[PDB]
Amino acid sequence: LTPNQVNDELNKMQAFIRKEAEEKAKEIQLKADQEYEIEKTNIVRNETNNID
Amino acid sequence: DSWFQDVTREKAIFEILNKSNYDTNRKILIAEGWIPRDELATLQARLGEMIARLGI
Amino acid sequence: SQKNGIATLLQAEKEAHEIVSKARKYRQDKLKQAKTDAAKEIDSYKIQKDKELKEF
Amino acid sequence: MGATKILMDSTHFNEIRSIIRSRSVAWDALARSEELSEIDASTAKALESILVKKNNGKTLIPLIHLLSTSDNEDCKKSVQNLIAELLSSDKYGDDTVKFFQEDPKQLEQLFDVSLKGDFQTVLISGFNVVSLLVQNGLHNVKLVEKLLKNNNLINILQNIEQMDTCYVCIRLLQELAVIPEYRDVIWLHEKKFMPTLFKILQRATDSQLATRIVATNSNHLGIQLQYHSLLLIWLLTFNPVFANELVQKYLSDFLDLLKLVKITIKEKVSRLCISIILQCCSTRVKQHKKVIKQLLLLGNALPTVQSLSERKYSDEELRQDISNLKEILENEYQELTSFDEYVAELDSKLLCWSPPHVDNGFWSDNIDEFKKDNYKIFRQLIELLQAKVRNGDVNAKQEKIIIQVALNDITHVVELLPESIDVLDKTGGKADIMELLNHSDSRVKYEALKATQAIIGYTFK
Amino acid sequence: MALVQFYIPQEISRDSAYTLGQLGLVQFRDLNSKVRAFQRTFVNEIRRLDNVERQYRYFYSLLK
Repeated sequence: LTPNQVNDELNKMQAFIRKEAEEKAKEIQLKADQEYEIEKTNIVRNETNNID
Repeated sequence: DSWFQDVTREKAIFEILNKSNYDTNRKILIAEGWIPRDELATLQARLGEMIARLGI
Repeated sequence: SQKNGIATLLQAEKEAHEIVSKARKYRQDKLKQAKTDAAKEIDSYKIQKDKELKEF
Repeated sequence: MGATKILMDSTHFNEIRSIIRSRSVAWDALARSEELSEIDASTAKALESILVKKNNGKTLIPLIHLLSTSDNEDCKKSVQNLIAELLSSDKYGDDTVKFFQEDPKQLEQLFDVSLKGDFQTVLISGFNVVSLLVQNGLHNVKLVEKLLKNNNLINILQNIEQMDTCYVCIRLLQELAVIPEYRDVIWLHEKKFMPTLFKILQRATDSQLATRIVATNSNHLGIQLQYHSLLLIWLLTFNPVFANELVQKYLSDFLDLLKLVKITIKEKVSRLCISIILQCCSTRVKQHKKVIKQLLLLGNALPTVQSLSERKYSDEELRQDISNLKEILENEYQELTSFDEYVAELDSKLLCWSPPHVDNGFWSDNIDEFKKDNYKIFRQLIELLQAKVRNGDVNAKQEKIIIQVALNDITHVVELLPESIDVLDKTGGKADIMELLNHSDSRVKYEALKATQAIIGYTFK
Repeated sequence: MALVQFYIPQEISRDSAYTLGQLGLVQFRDLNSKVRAFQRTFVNEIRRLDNVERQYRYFYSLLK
């Protein structure tokens, strides 16, 4: 409505967008971690059975 | 009756918001705003001339 | 600043998309990484087995 | 350098950072009065000017000295804030981060001043030690593991009233958990912090989302508290054994995550809740069967997921997690042999509704299995039901769960088979049905009425 | 406090802002809705629409 109320709504929302994505990216890469270890543990285990 | 009224109201939100392409090529502005709940009352009194003031 | 502010908000959305997309490229890579460092993990374990063998 | 970028995005960290940097502290006057020697106050004075813009790591040494020696709350807090602000900034206090990172000594020193003085003073102290640990050039399990056992910091985290303080501390721990080694020490201390975290999720559930008051709602403050708590859980769950254990101890508290998934429309909350439950239900957790069983039987996880599946929210990964979880839950219980599940329940006299006992197909395949002397097993269930009513009385809670389920089970076989009517007559089960009708508890009476009608349809044609 | 959602075309955007205004709406910002990906055109809302059609049928059957 008033310019002060619209500028208050602009900072708040483009913040919400930026923050939610940073956390979103952060969850995606955290999972990337999880899959790295699980996948390595598996792949390694097989080849080491053959080696043994 | 209460769930029926509730469910009608859910259909309307989705439509307002644009849930299909058709609602889009018929009204292109969807705006956002915050209404205190102690005042929720007065907004619904005038449904809006060609405006939908059905809210949450 | 209403008609400056939307244009900024549109840009924010496009930005939120590109940061999430870098992570997803990262994730695929992270999976590829796991196979490479496990390829290296076998031939370093292989030389470990020849170690206690040659000791024997 | 510019360290890690942690604790610079949060509002909760920023509100605490305001309280300190507003209030001013004239070090030189304190030094003249003897609480520190002069070199220290000048060093803090100069350091504050470098933060704003002006030309070091060599300012670091006195600050280390000053902190350990001083016991005056005001000076160490004001200094800690200025070290803290410098570490993460890439504008200023780049050189700062180098001296800490190269030499293990200033980390160990920096730890000594933690747990002394005002509740704030200690929080900043913890941030800065953690800040360095999470980087790739200093790592020690010992600081985290001791601070966890230690009282003054752990007290702050237990208080939930002060969202800002609590938030910062939970994040401090969850970041150390992104690194594998810290997970092992953290899991020793799980008992203390983990009820506090489930409480935050519970509080979250009872309040509203249709206001933006000071308390937890779906505001900025709230969105960060929920996320971190959940995330902390999720991290420690990456180790398969911890996850099996976590469900079996914490079972009651655990079931609540499904709720948060509904009530919230926020993919940060929803996603994380879905993932943690997924990971425990994964094959890789040993006794994955057990946890699925507890969740399905008692907590009724399966029906909850089927609702969740319908309401997809925009986020690819969320949709993926929900679908995977729907498959695992559903598949594991049903795929057991039908005769086996029924008899296992029959034997314990600990019958419960389950997805195949409200399903007609289960009963059709199993009619034949009962016949051994005119449906001996079927007669076993009839004996069992009769007994529960008469012995151990009727209208007390234990006996009331077995009855409703048993009457449901009988109804299905009778509708399917006309020859089972004889069995009810011989046994005396026929009488027992009539008795349940009068009895209190709506669910027992429904099932009882359905049993009467099943016999009745067949007597008169 | 509570989210309110309004739609119009851009033509009566001003006419709307004033009337809303006189009733006590605050922080009125015109948007689209792409800046709230879940509450935009996607498969998700369309599934919700089906869920309401099922609701409608269930109420009628029970009233009968």
